[PDB]
Amino acid sequence: AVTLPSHSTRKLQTRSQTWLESREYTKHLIRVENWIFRNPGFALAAAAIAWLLGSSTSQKVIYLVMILLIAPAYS
Amino acid sequence: AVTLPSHSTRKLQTRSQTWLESREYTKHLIRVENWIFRNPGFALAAAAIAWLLGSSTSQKVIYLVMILLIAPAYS
Amino acid sequence: IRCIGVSNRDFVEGMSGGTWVDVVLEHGGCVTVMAQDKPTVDIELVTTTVSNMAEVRSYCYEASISDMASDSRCPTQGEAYLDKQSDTQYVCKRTLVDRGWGNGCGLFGKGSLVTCAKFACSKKMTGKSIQPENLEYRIMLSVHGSQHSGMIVNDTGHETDENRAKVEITPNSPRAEATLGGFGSLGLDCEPRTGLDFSDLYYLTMNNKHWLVHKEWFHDIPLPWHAGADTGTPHWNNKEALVEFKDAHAKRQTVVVLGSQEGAVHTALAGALEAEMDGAKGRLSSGHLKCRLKMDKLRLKGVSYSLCTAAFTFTKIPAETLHGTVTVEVQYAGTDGPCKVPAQMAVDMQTLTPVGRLITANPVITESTENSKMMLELDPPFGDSYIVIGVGEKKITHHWHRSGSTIGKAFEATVRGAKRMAVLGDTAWDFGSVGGALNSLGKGIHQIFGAAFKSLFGGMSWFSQILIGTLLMWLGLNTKNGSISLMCLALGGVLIFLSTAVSA
Amino acid sequence: NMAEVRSYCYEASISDMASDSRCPTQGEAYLDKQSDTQYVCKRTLVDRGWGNGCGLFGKGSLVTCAKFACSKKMTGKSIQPENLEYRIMLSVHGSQHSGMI
Amino acid sequence: EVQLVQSGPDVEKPGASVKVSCKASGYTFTSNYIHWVRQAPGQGLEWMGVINPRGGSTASAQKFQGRITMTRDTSTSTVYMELSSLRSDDTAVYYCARGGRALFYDSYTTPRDGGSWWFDPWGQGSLVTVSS
Amino acid sequence: EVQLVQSGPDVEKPGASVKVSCKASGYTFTSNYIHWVRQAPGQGLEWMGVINPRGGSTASAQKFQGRITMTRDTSTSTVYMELSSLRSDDTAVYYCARGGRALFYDSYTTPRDGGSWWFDPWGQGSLVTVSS
Amino acid sequence: DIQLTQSPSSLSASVGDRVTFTCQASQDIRKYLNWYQQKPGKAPKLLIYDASNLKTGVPSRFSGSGSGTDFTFTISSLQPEDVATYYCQQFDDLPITFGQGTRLQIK
Amino acid sequence: DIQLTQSPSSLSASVGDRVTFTCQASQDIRKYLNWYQQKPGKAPKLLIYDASNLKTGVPSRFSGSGSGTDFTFTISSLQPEDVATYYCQQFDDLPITFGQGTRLQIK
Ligand SMILES: *[C@@H]1O[C@H](CO)[C@@H](O)[C@H](O)[C@H]1NC(C)=O
Repeated sequence: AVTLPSHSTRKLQTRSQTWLESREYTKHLIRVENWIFRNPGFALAAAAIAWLLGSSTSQKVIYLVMILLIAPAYS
Repeated sequence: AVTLPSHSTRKLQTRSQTWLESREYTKHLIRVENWIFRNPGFALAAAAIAWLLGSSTSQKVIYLVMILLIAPAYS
Repeated sequence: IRCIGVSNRDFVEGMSGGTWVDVVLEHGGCVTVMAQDKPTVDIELVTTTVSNMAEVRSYCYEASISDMASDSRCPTQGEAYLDKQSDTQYVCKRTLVDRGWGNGCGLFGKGSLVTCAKFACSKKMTGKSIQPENLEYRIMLSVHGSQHSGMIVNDTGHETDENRAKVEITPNSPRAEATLGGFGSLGLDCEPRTGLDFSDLYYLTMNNKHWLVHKEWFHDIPLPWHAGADTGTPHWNNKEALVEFKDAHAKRQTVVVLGSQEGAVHTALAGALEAEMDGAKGRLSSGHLKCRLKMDKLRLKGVSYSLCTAAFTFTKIPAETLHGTVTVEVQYAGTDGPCKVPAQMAVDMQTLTPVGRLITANPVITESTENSKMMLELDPPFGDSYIVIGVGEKKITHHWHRSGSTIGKAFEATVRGAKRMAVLGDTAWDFGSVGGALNSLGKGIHQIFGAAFKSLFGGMSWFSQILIGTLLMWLGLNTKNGSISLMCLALGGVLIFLSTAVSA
Repeated sequence: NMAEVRSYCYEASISDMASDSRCPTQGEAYLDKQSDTQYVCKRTLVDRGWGNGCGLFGKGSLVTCAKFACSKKMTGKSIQPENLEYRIMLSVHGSQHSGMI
Repeated sequence: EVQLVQSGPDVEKPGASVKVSCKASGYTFTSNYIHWVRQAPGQGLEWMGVINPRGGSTASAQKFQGRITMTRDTSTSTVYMELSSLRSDDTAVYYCARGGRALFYDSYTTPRDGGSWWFDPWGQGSLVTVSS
Repeated sequence: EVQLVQSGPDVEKPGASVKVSCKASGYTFTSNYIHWVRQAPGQGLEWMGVINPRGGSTASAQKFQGRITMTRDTSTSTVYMELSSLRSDDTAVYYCARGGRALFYDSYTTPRDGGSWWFDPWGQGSLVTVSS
Repeated sequence: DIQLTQSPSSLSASVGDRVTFTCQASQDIRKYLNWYQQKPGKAPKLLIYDASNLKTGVPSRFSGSGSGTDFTFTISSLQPEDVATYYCQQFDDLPITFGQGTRLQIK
Repeated sequence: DIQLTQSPSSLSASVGDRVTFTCQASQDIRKYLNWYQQKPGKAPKLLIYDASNLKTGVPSRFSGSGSGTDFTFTISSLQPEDVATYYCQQFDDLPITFGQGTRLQIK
């Protein structure tokens, strides 16, 4: 029973304050930070991964974001 | 009340079958597919984005995965 | 009146000749229109209401299981039947299980059985639908001048009174001339359609808690469906994600229900807007719209009125608003009748040098009674002020000193306009509304461009749009041929400004 | 033997709510209710205007809160590698037609 | 019809606590500040305190600080007064009354008043006696 | 002539199921929503449910959810009502009636009604008693 | 869900009198209201559809009115065939309810 | 606070007489003054809000006036239902006090 649709993906950009934004516009940050605080070495894992893609010294951090941002949620 | 920790990020690789794997090893796929079926034009959005990064014709699809895989969950 | 201390208010004028003041009506703020004639007017959107909602598919998140069933079968005799499965009130799944010796089944190896149980449930999610028709807008508006302490508190008689008025708007009857006996007609005609982009919006009531949801999200939720249904035992649809089947290492499969996911749908509801009294009458909070407002017929009621020479006295310490203006409530007895009263300001007198923004034009007093309280406001220039009230020698004056610089005014105005530019998108245009060429040009350019921005960058989240803007910046420095890298800078800055939204 | 470490409550109930408004400038809300911990309270800056008391006006403050009664505790006990117990059964072949637990 | 009603007269122990109820009728219960006022049999009236039916806001005078508690009950539209640590002066009659523009949660008297300032539903009076 | 007719009165066991027939006359059977309405001997009328003679569409109220079934019979132009798990309140008289613009398959009441909304063929009333 | 009070509970009058019954519902029933009269052991009598409309064959002795939430039926002149229990009932939102009744008696 | 004297202490008059009560407070109470009359064992009688305003249902037999610090109530014509203890009380600054009383008697 995955209650899949996090409705924020269907925000109403309307003047009155929405349902639970108060914690929402921090919840994904606390998500990723909690997950990485629990799985630290995955940091240098992602590092060795990204440093091997892009080969730009500028897309490298982009693939770092890639990996560190697939890991938390879809896991 | 974000029940943040999807425990699969702390799997027990043990012989007996875990809690809800039956739907779990398909739930993220149905996640992304549902989300994109609801927000189609984001496809070519991600396309124009990625085709402008990497500049490899091989990292391009990698950034396509990047975008199409940040969009569903963290939204 | 009615729009003071309600910051996110605005003031809009109209270049006189052809009253054409199309305001962007706000259910989360007020808007005051002024004119050299035509007593200054306010408008504030009280509530938004929906009359008729249709009962589209419902959801169940609290289920219960009972009378379980397994129906084992030998490794080779077909696979399990379990006449229980015959009914749909039961949910069943078929699983290959180990079947050995000392287990019956003279053969052995992989056999099969169908575990299942009854699916009884509670706490339905009534996800009704609404349509752009038989919805209902309800606003109230108020002209300035009289009515000490306007103050919605006793609004009941104030719509019966002259200074306030209550207006209902339907997509069937868009026009409404807000008529104020002695004041005017306040012609209004709005767009009861393009307010909240309806027809993609569902009214979900779960635990007598209501809200609005983008129907796409509502279609995408994987819980059991009532699916359209009416009375009769609810034949729930998909019936599977809720319950969870589990066998032993090889054998003896059972089922768990996974309880209720009420808080789960809450945390998944991270974008909806809550809504209240629902009855057959469902009310909801803010939602904007487009209202063509015409000063066809507004008489100022007392331009001929004399300036009765009683001494006027402040009562409350006229503090100012974020919009820089300042409201004062001045009481006086001493004279009688439907008085006109002076109210100007200066930097020096022996001139009285009437300077500055006069908001509450033609301030009117009603009757002979004692120290009537005469609420009103004015707006001073960027420096020290001398607000002057009464008439001459037995007048009353007062320091202000706005302390808000002219370039500062442009700062506040442009950041306000930019926040409008963001949240109202296209509708932020025609806000200051004359039918000028470049106005329709801005409307159209935002129409096509921002519609493409929608369809391309579909519902980009907080974090998403954040990092997208960041990498667009990083690329806006990298690429050659500024023509397109400047377009990277442009879209990235658009995204980052969108992330500077009301959230802060 | 399992030891009774922290429990959890997921089914709560609220009652006897309380707001305790305060003027834009007189400090901020006290609400003697907040004194107790059986009540949960949070302090919020609210608008306070004219015709609202409070001869001043602007942003005032009040502390909304209510009693936190709850049910359906989650007994999350602890266990340790000692005073746990394994129990096996074993069987030699040969005799015993239809061994069969 | 706007009208208040008290509980019956009561007799208590010195040092005990007495709770008198006040039920409203004819109006929206969340729109009138409930004022409690004491009256000794031979003495005049002295205002005890005020509560708001909404949000359970409270205040009183120092003559009762530490003994008086005042609570709401939104369901049946009632307000409950407890006097604690009863004392020989407490033998009196107490009155509850609806009052003015009860907008949020307070006394709020710098703004206007009157129009039955607190005098439409003065009810019947709660006679309390404190002895053995 | 437009007219409905019920079956004879019947007596059943508590917890049994009773089926009452309703035959139509004088009109095209597929053009009138059949409404069933109960009436206890001393009580008033309370609408039970509705069926469409065409397509066998059905609906009712929660006072009968899980016990009431309503079926069509296009041949003889009849509608059959079953009450299941009979209960002491069921001793009543039930009425069947033709209704309004039965276009497809529903109640369909946001559009118009009346003109014998459901009142031309109220038939005769089916008396049912539930006991031993 | 559509509580509808039908006043009075009972009445008794002489022949040739006008009588009126009221029914107010807690809901908005703009025009979806209807009126019957039934004897014991009878199918009810053709009275009123849409709370304002006489049916064919009904005597003009009866009339119905009312717009928003409360509605008035009226017998112009009482007659011996008017002994019955009168009922008013709404048509909308479909928990269809009726009134408990208004009973008559000749003097 | 707020010390408010209510004069006289008592009075007694015949039916049909005018009577006036004074109350002066030590403070400025511009218009926040009110007036009651109460029997023993009664809820008091609707007299006066804002020291100048008659309430609905109150007989015009009563009137109230006064602006700055001292205020006058008046019964135009005495009547048997006027036996009570009359009270004046302020509304401002919130140590709300009342007068000790003005008592009546018919002759
Ligand atoms: C209160 O109501 C009166 C009418 O009874 C009206 O004159 C006055 O303006 C109202 N005051 C407020 C603050 O609404």
